[PDB]
Amino acid sequence: MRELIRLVSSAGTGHFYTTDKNKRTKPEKIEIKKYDPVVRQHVIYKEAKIK
RNA sequence: UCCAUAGGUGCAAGAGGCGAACCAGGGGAACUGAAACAUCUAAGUACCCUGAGGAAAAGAAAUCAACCGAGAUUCCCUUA
RNA sequence: AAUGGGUCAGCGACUUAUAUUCAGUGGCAAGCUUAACCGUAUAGGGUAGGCGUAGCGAAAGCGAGUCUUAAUAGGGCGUU
RNA sequence: AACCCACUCCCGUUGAAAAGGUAGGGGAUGACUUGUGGAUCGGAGUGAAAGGCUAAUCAAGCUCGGAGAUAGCUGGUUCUCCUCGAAAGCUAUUUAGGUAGCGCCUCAUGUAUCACUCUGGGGGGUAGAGCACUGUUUCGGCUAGGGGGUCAUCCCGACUUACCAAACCGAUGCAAACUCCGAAUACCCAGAAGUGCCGAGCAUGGGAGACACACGGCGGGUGCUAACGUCCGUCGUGAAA
RNA sequence: UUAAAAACACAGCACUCUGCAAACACGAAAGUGGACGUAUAGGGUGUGACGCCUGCCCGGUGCCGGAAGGUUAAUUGAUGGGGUUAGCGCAAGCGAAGCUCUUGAUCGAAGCCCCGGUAAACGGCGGCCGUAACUAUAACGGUCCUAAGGUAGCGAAAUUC
RNA sequence: UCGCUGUGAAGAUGCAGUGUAUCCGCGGCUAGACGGAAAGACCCCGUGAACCUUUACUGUAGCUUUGCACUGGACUUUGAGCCUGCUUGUGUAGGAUAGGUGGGAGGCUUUGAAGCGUGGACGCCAGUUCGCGUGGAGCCAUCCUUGAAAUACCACCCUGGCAUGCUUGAGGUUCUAACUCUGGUCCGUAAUCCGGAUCGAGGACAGUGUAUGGUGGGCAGUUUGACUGGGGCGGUCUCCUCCUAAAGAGUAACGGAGGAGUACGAAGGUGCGCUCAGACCGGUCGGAAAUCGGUCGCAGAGUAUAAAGGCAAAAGCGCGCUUGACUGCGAGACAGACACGUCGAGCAGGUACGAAAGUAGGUCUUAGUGAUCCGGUGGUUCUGUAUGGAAGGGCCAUCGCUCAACGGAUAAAAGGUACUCCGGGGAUAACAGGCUGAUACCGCCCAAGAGUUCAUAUCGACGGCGGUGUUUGGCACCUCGAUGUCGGCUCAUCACAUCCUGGGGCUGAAGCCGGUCCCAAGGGUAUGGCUGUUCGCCAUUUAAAGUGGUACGCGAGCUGGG
RNA sequence: GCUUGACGAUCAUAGAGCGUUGGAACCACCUGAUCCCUUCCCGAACUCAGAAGUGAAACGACGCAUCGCCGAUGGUAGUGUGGGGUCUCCCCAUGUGAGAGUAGGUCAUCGUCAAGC
Ligand SMILES: [Mg+2]
Ligand SMILES: [Mg+2]
Ligand SMILES: [Mg+2]
Ligand SMILES: [Mg+2]
Ligand SMILES: [Mg+2]
Ligand SMILES: [Mg+2]
Ligand SMILES: [Mg+2]
Ligand SMILES: [Mg+2]
Ligand SMILES: [Mg+2]
Ligand SMILES: [Mg+2]
Ligand SMILES: [Mg+2]
Ligand SMILES: [Mg+2]
Ligand SMILES: [Mg+2]
Ligand SMILES: [Mg+2]
Ligand SMILES: [Mg+2]
Ligand SMILES: [Mg+2]
Ligand SMILES: [Mg+2]
Ligand SMILES: [Mg+2]
Ligand SMILES: [Mg+2]
Ligand SMILES: [Mg+2]
Ligand SMILES: [Mg+2]
Ligand SMILES: [Mg+2]
Ligand SMILES: [Mg+2]
Ligand SMILES: [Mg+2]
Ligand SMILES: [Mg+2]
Ligand SMILES: [Mg+2]
Ligand SMILES: [Mg+2]
Ligand SMILES: [Mg+2]
Ligand SMILES: [Mg+2]
Ligand SMILES: [Mg+2]
Ligand SMILES: [Mg+2]
Ligand SMILES: [Mg+2]
Ligand SMILES: [Mg+2]
Ligand SMILES: [Mg+2]
Ligand SMILES: [Mg+2]
Ligand SMILES: [Mg+2]
Ligand SMILES: [Mg+2]
Ligand SMILES: [Mg+2]
Ligand SMILES: [Mg+2]
Ligand SMILES: [Mg+2]
Ligand SMILES: [Mg+2]
Ligand SMILES: [Mg+2]
Ligand SMILES: [Mg+2]
Ligand SMILES: [Mg+2]
Ligand SMILES: [Mg+2]
Ligand SMILES: [Mg+2]
Ligand SMILES: [Mg+2]
Ligand SMILES: [Mg+2]
Ligand SMILES: [Mg+2]
Ligand SMILES: [Mg+2]
Ligand SMILES: [Mg+2]
Ligand SMILES: [Mg+2]
Ligand SMILES: [Mg+2]
Ligand SMILES: [Mg+2]
Ligand SMILES: [Mg+2]
Ligand SMILES: [Mg+2]
Ligand SMILES: [Mg+2]
Ligand SMILES: [Mg+2]
Ligand SMILES: [Mg+2]
Ligand SMILES: [Mg+2]
Ligand SMILES: [Mg+2]
Ligand SMILES: [Mg+2]
Ligand SMILES: [Mg+2]
Ligand SMILES: [Mg+2]
Ligand SMILES: [Mg+2]
Ligand SMILES: [Mg+2]
Ligand SMILES: [Mg+2]
Ligand SMILES: [Mg+2]
Ligand SMILES: [Mg+2]
Ligand SMILES: [Mg+2]
Ligand SMILES: [Mg+2]
Ligand SMILES: [Mg+2]
Ligand SMILES: [Mg+2]
Ligand SMILES: [Mg+2]
Ligand SMILES: [Mg+2]
Ligand SMILES: [Mg+2]
Ligand SMILES: [Mg+2]
Ligand SMILES: [Mg+2]
Ligand SMILES: [Mg+2]
Ligand SMILES: [Mg+2]
Ligand SMILES: [Mg+2]
Ligand SMILES: [Mg+2]
Ligand SMILES: [Mg+2]
Ligand SMILES: [Mg+2]
Ligand SMILES: [Mg+2]
Ligand SMILES: [Mg+2]
Ligand SMILES: [Mg+2]
Ligand SMILES: [Mg+2]
Ligand SMILES: [Mg+2]
Ligand SMILES: [Mg+2]
Ligand SMILES: [Mg+2]
Ligand SMILES: [Mg+2]
Ligand SMILES: [Mg+2]
Ligand SMILES: [Mg+2]
Ligand SMILES: [Mg+2]
Ligand SMILES: [Mg+2]
Ligand SMILES: [Mg+2]
Ligand SMILES: [Mg+2]
Ligand SMILES: [Mg+2]
Ligand SMILES: [Mg+2]
Ligand SMILES: [Mg+2]
Ligand SMILES: [Mg+2]
Ligand SMILES: [Mg+2]
Ligand SMILES: [Mg+2]
Ligand SMILES: [Mg+2]
Ligand SMILES: [Mg+2]
Ligand SMILES: [Mg+2]
Ligand SMILES: [Mg+2]
Ligand SMILES: [Mg+2]
Ligand SMILES: [Mg+2]
Ligand SMILES: [Mg+2]
Ligand SMILES: [Mg+2]
Ligand SMILES: [Mg+2]
Ligand SMILES: [Mg+2]
Ligand SMILES: [Mg+2]
Ligand SMILES: [Mg+2]
Ligand SMILES: [Mg+2]
Ligand SMILES: [Mg+2]
Ligand SMILES: [Mg+2]
Ligand SMILES: [Mg+2]
Ligand SMILES: [Mg+2]
Ligand SMILES: [Mg+2]
Ligand SMILES: [Mg+2]
Ligand SMILES: [Mg+2]
Ligand SMILES: [Mg+2]
Ligand SMILES: [Mg+2]
Ligand SMILES: [Mg+2]
Ligand SMILES: [Mg+2]
Ligand SMILES: [Mg+2]
Ligand SMILES: [Mg+2]
Ligand SMILES: [Mg+2]
Ligand SMILES: [Mg+2]
Ligand SMILES: [Mg+2]
Ligand SMILES: [Mg+2]
Ligand SMILES: [Mg+2]
Ligand SMILES: [Mg+2]
Ligand SMILES: [Mg+2]
Ligand SMILES: [Mg+2]
Ligand SMILES: [Mg+2]
Ligand SMILES: [Mg+2]
Ligand SMILES: [Mg+2]
Ligand SMILES: [Mg+2]
Ligand SMILES: [Mg+2]
Ligand SMILES: [Mg+2]
Ligand SMILES: [Mg+2]
Ligand SMILES: [Mg+2]
Ligand SMILES: [Mg+2]
Ligand SMILES: [Mg+2]
Ligand SMILES: [Mg+2]
Ligand SMILES: [Mg+2]
Ligand SMILES: [Mg+2]
Ligand SMILES: [Mg+2]
Ligand SMILES: [Mg+2]
Ligand SMILES: [Mg+2]
Ligand SMILES: [Mg+2]
Ligand SMILES: [Mg+2]
Ligand SMILES: [Mg+2]
Ligand SMILES: [Mg+2]
Ligand SMILES: [Mg+2]
Ligand SMILES: [Mg+2]
Ligand SMILES: [Mg+2]
Ligand SMILES: [Mg+2]
Ligand SMILES: [Mg+2]
Ligand SMILES: [Mg+2]
Ligand SMILES: [Mg+2]
Ligand SMILES: [Mg+2]
Ligand SMILES: [Mg+2]
Ligand SMILES: [Mg+2]
Ligand SMILES: [Mg+2]
Ligand SMILES: [Mg+2]
Ligand SMILES: [Mg+2]
Repeated sequence: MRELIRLVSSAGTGHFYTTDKNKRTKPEKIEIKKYDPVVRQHVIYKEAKIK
């Protein structure tokens, strides 16, 4: 099925977003830009683990 | 069993039993409640047993406080 | 043709204590009221304590404001 | 025979008797019967075993305490008058004969809306109807073709449609889960006259009860368009007249 | 005190435990019974004179034996990770020793897993296709499954719709 | 304190209509007063009770394993540590030797006794240490070159293991002195108890305390859902779509039909661009259907997934860029018992596509879900029990539940009761009564046909219409503070849809016998074998061995076989 | 007012089909692919530079009801309220009133601006 993952901001903040992904069809990591409330810009967010 | 130990008799003093409650200890339930029931509660209650007294118990900080201080134990009213 | 009563006389079922909330009726009034306890013992003392006069926030805290928030924007709660 | 037992019938059943009697019946020197004294008992005793017996009490004796155990369950609840006056529904529940919030009753305070009718706006997809879609039905025609035959062609041209025939044309029915259509009523909204028992509406508090409904009419499902059957909607009555 | 029997007991049979301070039972324990007995004895279990007999299955569950190897308790405390602070540092922050909070290496028996026995231990003991000079049925062949597929005797029976 | 027929919480002495009837005893019989007696024992219910079972849950007595204590000496085997000279150092390569550093450039203890070997050797083996057979004798030439670091040198750590020392894990043997003896003989003592003494035996075992693993219905406290045309068995329990649903919303049934417990980093955003299915004609292998060209076509295609409602600014299809599947909010509404749920303009921050107006807070919409408690992870100008910190707590973000009985009792749970018990219920079953009449039974309508011919002497297919309450059922209105249920005996009473006897019509009625229909209820209407039987089958009779109602008549009349 | 373009109003009485007609301007076809821009290939479509030719096609205007679409009057069905019957269904009084069909209509009607007279 789809497994819960965690997107950690590339800035120094500890802010993160949560989503799910199909780890069988798409094994490679996600590199997406999302708004970071602490620093107040859009920055690269990188996939990590939820556990 | 050699010494002396156990043991055996004779005297003196004391104890033993009863009593409704109160006190200090030893042992210690279940119904019930949780709208079921195991942790929990009822409750260290009911009950059983042992000591003491007119009361008993506890009592004179290896105690609390908070950088200011208080000043043995027991009981009552608050903090609640 | 469901229950109860053979009849009479007597007895027989919403109570009390402590904490509270609302209403009525009184005393004081930005204040009201004492508890244990003293006592000349229903008086008088005793204002420790309780409620009210300010709220918001989980809190530090700030205060007619405060919380959320980057925001004196909006919004929640509160204020003559 | 005595003595110990208890197989059968009848009587008795408010008995002479809370287990007997008259007739018959079994054992009767033995694993026999019996007197006196003694031992084992309450989750314990004893039992040639029936869950039997332990003082007329036994799938756990009696008695006194915990104790006024707990009882969403039955029963009962005592003088008088006046005003108002229900519900048997929704939701949830280890819930279904209990309880909780809401709907319905009553009292108090505050506040300004409410009902009926007329006029004017609005949406709908039901009754009815229809076949334009989806299905389903009958008749006639016209057929593409399967080819029934088939001259019978090594097997091809086809002789020809005496069987079948999609599709198309016309006529003709049906539908809770079909619709090219489409009411009456009922629902919202606004503006107005009068009536309202002097109020109707709304909000906030004090107290509840009730959450087993019944029949009759109308609209339906279920049943057999059977039931004083059962389950819904909407009125009326009973409940409480 | 509604059931006297086909129910219980029984003599006989079998299995199993027990070497004596016996197994076992009643007792918080002392002790007592077993028994002032001693394996021809004592306890438990099933069957139930006598006659003829008592077939197959150790896969499950139990019991007995084995001990190699896997797991496996309290116990032990290697290692790693933090808390405090003498000292250094402008600060930020680093920081020895002590005490302290965690982590858990190593050690560790029976048991269980494993291996083998045992049914008068608790238990279990089948199907489907063809095949004979009329028909019918298969002495005979295949084939699936199992731990193994009910023997001798008896049978509309205290069992048979 | 009458009968009958109706009515009626549905079987009336008491109600309605009607008929009978002076008032009161005694002896008898039991049909009724749903007669008396026992708050139904059968059935269901209660978040009731007892006792029993087990591979239900959780425990526990007993039995057993190991650590520590009581508990000691010696010897031996055996693993680790520590102490010790640290000798022991032999690969391409260096005569020879490669674990390294500091003093050091040569080594003059009998130099380094030199040339081979000699006993003990080891050995990445032909190399090295230790006595040169002779004897106090000059070779290893220090980079002599090579070798990654050169010997000889004096200190500092380590390595293959020897010899011991000091511990300490495990095993075996042995001893006596702890402990044990329900063994002997002496004493207390007049004593099979018990002590003390002494012989004998066992012996640091056994046993007991404490800690811990295994086993353990021997014993204990409990659990084991609800709905339900009675309970049980079966099925269901949360969410979405349609009908039922009566043209606003909502609306039940163990009513009729289907789906869900997901998917997608592009299947999202944006800008630009474009229209399907199908048919026919023509065209190489395919030929009905591949790709192609033309005409018609208007959505009969498509939409990630059920159905319904939608879809041209297409919401369908393709391409380029991209991350708005953004953070803080949020006027106002829809729904609604609550807890939850749904839509959303607009403002502030930063973005993405477009020239721009602009669009973007996921997907055409409606299913794809689980509260609180507890525990974990990332942050935090909060708190932090004398103080400074820390532990812990609070706040924000986020993980772990077929808790599917889906508003989820507990972290943790199955059965039997005919040995049963209590509180209740005709709120709910079995018997009888009531309603109904599908079924049952009895009539009638039509007439294909059978009857040699001939529809109706006698029958009668396919179909239709009634009657009676009379079987099997449906319902659950009465009775659970009790209305005794099959069959037999005794005694009955009524109906007529008549079995015999009586009177008739037709006949496929010669007579004697029959068949069928109409009228008729006065009187009659077997005995046995089997079986508990009603019934049925048999045997033998009779004029005939009728069918039904009466609580399937009759237990305060008998019986007790079922 | 007459003709042509662009944008609207309204969505078939406005559509479809058949036929006649329009080039002075406007529009359309048209020439070429050098330059911007383009084809998952093609200047086919989009785009650019135009002025030789035509009104063939497309578009517009005008006629025709064959089809499509509208559609009365009257009657019928259903239905709110009150009352009846022989009550699974109907009738009466009062108010309301379809769908289908029939007679019959339809080859639209407007607004703003710019160009030719
Ligand atoms: Mg005394
Ligand atoms: Mg308890
Ligand atoms: Mg309880
Ligand atoms: Mg309770
Ligand atoms: Mg209980
Ligand atoms: Mg307690
Ligand atoms: Mg105690
Ligand atoms: Mg005294
Ligand atoms: Mg003292
Ligand atoms: Mg003190
Ligand atoms: Mg001081
Ligand atoms: Mg003092
Ligand atoms: Mg009466
Ligand atoms: Mg009764
Ligand atoms: Mg009752
Ligand atoms: Mg009564
Ligand atoms: Mg009575
Ligand atoms: Mg006042
Ligand atoms: Mg504010
Ligand atoms: Mg405010
Ligand atoms: Mg006698
Ligand atoms: Mg006799
Ligand atoms: Mg006798
Ligand atoms: Mg006799
Ligand atoms: Mg005899
Ligand atoms: Mg005797
Ligand atoms: Mg006794
Ligand atoms: Mg007892
Ligand atoms: Mg029994
Ligand atoms: Mg007694
Ligand atoms: Mg007795
Ligand atoms: Mg109590
Ligand atoms: Mg009581
Ligand atoms: Mg009652
Ligand atoms: Mg009134
Ligand atoms: Mg719900
Ligand atoms: Mg109840
Ligand atoms: Mg109220
Ligand atoms: Mg209809
Ligand atoms: Mg149709
Ligand atoms: Mg046809
Ligand atoms: Mg319809
Ligand atoms: Mg008035
Ligand atoms: Mg209820
Ligand atoms: Mg309620
Ligand atoms: Mg109800
Ligand atoms: Mg009901
Ligand atoms: Mg109802
Ligand atoms: Mg009703
Ligand atoms: Mg009806
Ligand atoms: Mg109905
Ligand atoms: Mg009815
Ligand atoms: Mg009813
Ligand atoms: Mg009704
Ligand atoms: Mg009503
Ligand atoms: Mg009324
Ligand atoms: Mg009532
Ligand atoms: Mg009346
Ligand atoms: Mg006998
Ligand atoms: Mg007897
Ligand atoms: Mg017996
Ligand atoms: Mg034996
Ligand atoms: Mg036997
Ligand atoms: Mg036998
Ligand atoms: Mg084996
Ligand atoms: Mg075995
Ligand atoms: Mg073994
Ligand atoms: Mg440290
Ligand atoms: Mg190990
Ligand atoms: Mg082991
Ligand atoms: Mg064997
Ligand atoms: Mg056997
Ligand atoms: Mg045989
Ligand atoms: Mg047989
Ligand atoms: Mg026989
Ligand atoms: Mg059998
Ligand atoms: Mg009379
Ligand atoms: Mg009646
Ligand atoms: Mg009657
Ligand atoms: Mg009367
Ligand atoms: Mg009367
Ligand atoms: Mg009357
Ligand atoms: Mg009499
Ligand atoms: Mg009599
Ligand atoms: Mg009588
Ligand atoms: Mg009675
Ligand atoms: Mg009672
Ligand atoms: Mg009862
Ligand atoms: Mg029972
Ligand atoms: Mg329950
Ligand atoms: Mg309950
Ligand atoms: Mg002994
Ligand atoms: Mg002795
Ligand atoms: Mg000795
Ligand atoms: Mg030992
Ligand atoms: Mg030991
Ligand atoms: Mg021990
Ligand atoms: Mg031990
Ligand atoms: Mg048990
Ligand atoms: Mg038990
Ligand atoms: Mg257990
Ligand atoms: Mg037990
Ligand atoms: Mg209990
Ligand atoms: Mg229980
Ligand atoms: Mg439970
Ligand atoms: Mg139930
Ligand atoms: Mg049922
Ligand atoms: Mg029923
Ligand atoms: Mg079930
Ligand atoms: Mg509706
Ligand atoms: Mg409606
Ligand atoms: Mg309802
Ligand atoms: Mg489903
Ligand atoms: Mg899409
Ligand atoms: Mg659709
Ligand atoms: Mg478009
Ligand atoms: Mg609303
Ligand atoms: Mg831009
Ligand atoms: Mg912009
Ligand atoms: Mg919990
Ligand atoms: Mg501190
Ligand atoms: Mg903290
Ligand atoms: Mg539930
Ligand atoms: Mg639920
Ligand atoms: Mg629950
Ligand atoms: Mg039970
Ligand atoms: Mg009872
Ligand atoms: Mg009862
Ligand atoms: Mg009933
Ligand atoms: Mg019920
Ligand atoms: Mg009866
Ligand atoms: Mg009945
Ligand atoms: Mg009938
Ligand atoms: Mg014939
Ligand atoms: Mg009838
Ligand atoms: Mg009857
Ligand atoms: Mg009912
Ligand atoms: Mg009755
Ligand atoms: Mg009853
Ligand atoms: Mg009664
Ligand atoms: Mg009776
Ligand atoms: Mg008779
Ligand atoms: Mg009669
Ligand atoms: Mg007759
Ligand atoms: Mg007849
Ligand atoms: Mg007759
Ligand atoms: Mg006759
Ligand atoms: Mg005749
Ligand atoms: Mg007759
Ligand atoms: Mg007769
Ligand atoms: Mg007669
Ligand atoms: Mg007569
Ligand atoms: Mg006569
Ligand atoms: Mg007879
Ligand atoms: Mg007979
Ligand atoms: Mg018989
Ligand atoms: Mg009769
Ligand atoms: Mg009758
Ligand atoms: Mg009958
Ligand atoms: Mg009867
Ligand atoms: Mg009869
Ligand atoms: Mg009788
Ligand atoms: Mg009888
Ligand atoms: Mg009798
Ligand atoms: Mg009677
Ligand atoms: Mg009698
Ligand atoms: Mg009997
Ligand atoms: Mg008998
Ligand atoms: Mg009209
Ligand atoms: Mg019309
Ligand atoms: Mg029309």
